[PDB]
Amino acid sequence: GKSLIQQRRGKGTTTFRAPSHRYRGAVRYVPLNLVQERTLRGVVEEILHDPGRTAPVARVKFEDGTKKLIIAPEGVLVGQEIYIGPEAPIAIGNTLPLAKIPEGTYVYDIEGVPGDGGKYVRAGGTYALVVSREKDKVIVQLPSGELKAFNPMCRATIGVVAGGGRLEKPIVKAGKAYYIAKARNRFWPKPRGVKMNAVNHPHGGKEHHIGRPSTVSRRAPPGRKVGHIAARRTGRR
Amino acid sequence: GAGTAPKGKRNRTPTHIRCRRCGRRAFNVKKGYCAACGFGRSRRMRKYSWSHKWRKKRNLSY
Amino acid sequence: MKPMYRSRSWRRKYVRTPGGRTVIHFERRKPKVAHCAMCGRPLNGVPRGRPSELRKLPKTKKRPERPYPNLCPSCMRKVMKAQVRASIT
RNA sequence: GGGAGUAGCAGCAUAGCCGGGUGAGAAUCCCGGCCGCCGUAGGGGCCAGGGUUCCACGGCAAUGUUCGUCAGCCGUGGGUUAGUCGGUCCUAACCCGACCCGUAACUCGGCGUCGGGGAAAGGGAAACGGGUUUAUAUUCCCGUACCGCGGUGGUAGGUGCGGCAACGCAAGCCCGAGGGGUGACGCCUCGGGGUAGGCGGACCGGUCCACAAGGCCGGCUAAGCGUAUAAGCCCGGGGAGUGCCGUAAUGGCGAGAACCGGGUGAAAGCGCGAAUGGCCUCCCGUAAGGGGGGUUCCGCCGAUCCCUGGGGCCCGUGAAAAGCCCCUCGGGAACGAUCCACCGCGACCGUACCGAGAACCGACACUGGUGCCCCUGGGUGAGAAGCCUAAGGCGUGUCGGGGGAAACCCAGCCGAGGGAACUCGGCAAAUUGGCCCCGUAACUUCGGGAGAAGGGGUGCCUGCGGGUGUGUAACCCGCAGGUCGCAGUGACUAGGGGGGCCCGACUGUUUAGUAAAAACACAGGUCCCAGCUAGCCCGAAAGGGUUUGUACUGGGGCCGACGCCUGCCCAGUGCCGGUAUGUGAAGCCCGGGUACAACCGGGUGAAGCACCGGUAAACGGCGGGGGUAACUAUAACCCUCUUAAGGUAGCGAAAUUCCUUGUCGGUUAAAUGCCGACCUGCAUGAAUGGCGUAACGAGGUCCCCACUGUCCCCGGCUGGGGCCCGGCGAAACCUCUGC
RNA sequence: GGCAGGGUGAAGUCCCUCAACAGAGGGAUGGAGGCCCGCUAGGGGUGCUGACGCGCAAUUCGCUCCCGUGACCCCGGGCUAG
RNA sequence: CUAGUACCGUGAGGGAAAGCUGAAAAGCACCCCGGGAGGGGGGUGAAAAGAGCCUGAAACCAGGCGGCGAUAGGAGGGUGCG
RNA sequence: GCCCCGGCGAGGCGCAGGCAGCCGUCGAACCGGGGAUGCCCGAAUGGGACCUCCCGCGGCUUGCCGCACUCCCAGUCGGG
Ligand SMILES: [Zn+2]
Ligand SMILES: [Zn+2]
Repeated sequence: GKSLIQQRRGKGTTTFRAPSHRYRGAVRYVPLNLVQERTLRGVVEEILHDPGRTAPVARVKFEDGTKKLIIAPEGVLVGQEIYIGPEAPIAIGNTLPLAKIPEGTYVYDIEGVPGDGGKYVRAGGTYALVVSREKDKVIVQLPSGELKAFNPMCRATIGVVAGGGRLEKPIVKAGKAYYIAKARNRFWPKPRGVKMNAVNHPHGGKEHHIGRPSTVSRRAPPGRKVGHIAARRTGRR
Repeated sequence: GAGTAPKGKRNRTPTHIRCRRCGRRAFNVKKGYCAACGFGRSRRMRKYSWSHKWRKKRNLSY
Repeated sequence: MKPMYRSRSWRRKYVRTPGGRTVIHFERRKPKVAHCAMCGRPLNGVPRGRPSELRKLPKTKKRPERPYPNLCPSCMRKVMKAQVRASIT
């Protein structure tokens, strides 16, 4: 047979690769081996649009001189001072370890293991809520609804991510979707498999119908996982 | 269509230029290697047992 | 017209000659004016030009004599006052 | 060899004639004149590509669709001159090597880092005018300039000042380190100031006309150096709201308006450069050459060229680095420039010509393609439209001659009376057409439909008035009267319209070369996996894509704007989960057997199979014979006969209906058509979506108005071929033959 | 690197008269759109089932027809290989 | 034999044709015609064998000679008599 | 095609039947042996190659030698 789009993406060609030379650099906090117990102070000097991020970024200058990018919280002002460390107050924009953050607080940009730079709750308008503290684990509610435990020495920042409500307004036109997809080299426009030929898709054929259940096993081989992969249920409710 | 008119698009840059090591016009200028001798890719010479061209150059039987 | 001059970074101009030719002259564009580091407002007393034009000027015809010539005067006064008030104790 | 001295040398730009000359020889080569073609390209400039095709002299065996004294052909000799133009520097996307890892190995696959490369239209030091050659010139010559490096000699300064301030100044040298700026940026729209170019009047010098006036030609000024305002930003004074100031527009003000003054700041203009330099012209024997003259003023339009400021849109944010200017620090010396004058040096490569209906690719001196890549005077006019025309180019989109030019064909013009009777089908042709005024249906997502439809008017001359403006400068807007014609958007330019039905929401895309569509895509709806060392994917591995990413995210399917809605079934196939009670391979254990094994019989034994359940915007499915009412009928309903369940709302002879031209009604003189209804739906039906739907369509289909040579019924004209004449000169085909 | 010329008139910003419990009516500014007309240049290929069909051409020509500020057209440098 | 050469293809790659005067150049001195290539007379040589060169077949073409040749019917031949 | 040593013994100047000339008896041509010169690219190696061409370091005096990667012996020199 012939190949699927999901199999051609793995090769790593220009048709599928992200254009990250266009973006502002990655976003990471500060390494522990240089913020051990110091509680660094910085000033916000710019707020910027980032094409690969979905959230606005801010440029912070620290005392030594080092400049860095952070993910911006709703409300942060140009000319405002932020604090990074263990003896930092509880104020929107400051980064502390989870063991020092009360219950009921709204939190973003949480590390998975301490020192990893930030992994969780990064998108526009997202927030996490601190649920429980113990001496071995801190339980947090993630935006998917799921409860997860972290090490109490993992770092998080206080507040909500900026850029929410993005999907309140319709895209309306195909051309606007063209530009939105081109910005991150997403595959657009998308084809249907039932109007492909049989050489091209497990659906496919001149009568344009799936002729077998669209639920497919978790153990099926590649080239065959299309439709509803390992579905617990299907339908309306 | 696919015939006479697209043949007009032949004033671009050439795929192959003259090769510095072997004297043939087989040096691929975007990739940086020769399609005949391997210059730019191999310290050794390209030579295959299914090919006749080196034998012809040396007046050899196949 | 050569391809290098079909490029719209050359600001073409038409000029009539002592022999009656009416030829085209090509020049490069002028860079914009210096801006303040804090506010991004334009600066005064700083001339515009390309490097060759600026190298045919002396030092004192390139910037104002007062201190911090890279700042607008308001921001300069801010800086001097803050220095003063921190030089009290 | 026959075909054959035949076809072709027409069609998209129909071009030659007269006189003179050369020469063995002239439709086809040269000079002059007349007549013509292109004229937002057939003209001008120049990439890639080609490579001597460039120039002069000499030639005509071959090439040139004819001829040839001609040539992009043949021969003989020549021709490309740079400190300032481009390449040699910087980085972009990207590529390579070493180390390292993988591979049985490699000229194979990877890889963070280190280094190296990567743009003749991106960034990026410095030159303009005129002449000279057969052929080169921002490259040679003349004139007048600039850059970098290196010297010499003086000075500013080190060790100095004017301004409340914004700021104004020659305002010290060497080496190193930081910081700021510039480089350095998208799409759309608007104002202000300038320039090239064009137009009108006066004067001079010339030229074309029975005269006549009048028409036409020329009337110039580079780089560089020096010189300042506009917007905008800013500094001082001043002290405001039943508000005042301003813009094309948005706007501004106790977080300091008006108003007085000032500072910095572009493109330009002006002066020098600079003149018997360039152009025009007037006299003499004309070889050298000779000689004398003019080179002036106002006014209008002005860009798609240059500068400068405002406003708007983004689920979209529109490069980087070298280089260059400034400031502050640290370390050194006692000197000494970013100012003035002078002096010397400035390596390598490219530089001819075409740049296309004959110098490139297509086998060709090919109506194709590459390149329309950059640029273009006057009139009418909204106009880079079409038509005429200047400059510049051509008469070589390389065979000609005869002809009141036979039939017949290609491309065009007209046609009495009828007006689609033609034909599968109004195919094709005709009709309408610009601007101003009036007036404008259903339906509608209230935005549209809509230029709906439909009606009136339009030229020339003579006079009056308006707007802006200083203007009998220039542009634009109205009125009245007289007058000619079959006709006044008089040529060119320049919509035919309306009403029903089916599909698809729309703009968009598609089978290069028989299908442009009802097929694809689309916004939007809804389902699935996944908390990241994830989910999905490439690969032999090493490693890798999504990922400079983290659930308002990434991946996987189905339907397909909008409005009203989306019924029942988990028995089957599939997916998910749960209990183990069974079964369950190797291995382990027990026993026998074998002086040891092979072997034989039992137990345990995971995933999976089985068993219990959940799931249909998962694949898919959604039952007949029977009887009955106040008489002929049909049966709400009642007996009923089985499954997981037994087709709900809707639509329905349908792009789905076999009998089929179903039946009834409307449309016609006449209807196997179209529309509307009926329902025994062979074989409709709800996200393999159902029913509707304004706007949209080179989609399919029926009707009405107008119009016409489509037809009754065919006729006459115009150019080009066909035919005769002179020249060049093939092919397909061919057993022999041929009532 | 590029796209003659013309039309329509979205938001935003207002003015006047009469009134003010509510409102009614008349004038402008401004310049949006996968808007409209358009052989501008360019791009495409609906019909005549036209010419040609040992062609000018191994897919061209002419008349007619479609798009023409955008999901548009083109150029130099690179990447994906049976 | 001036052959892995000319030549074709973006490229891997594909790939021809083409031998001989005479013992000796003794390779046609001289005249007429022709714009010329050439023709005709003359010469060298045992012989033109003349570089368009040893021999020089067939198919095909032109002229000369002979027989037939415009009332005529069969695959082009066979037998017999003129 | 330049030099030398031996041989051969008068002509020679490539395939290649020309016009002008030159070399050779002081021993050529030719044959055997041995030397010198030997542009650019190429393993290609001082550093770079979209055109077999470009761009540098030193040190000695224009003229000269050296300057790649991987490894052995070493050792702050060098020899392989
Ligand atoms: Zn090679
Ligand atoms: Zn400032």
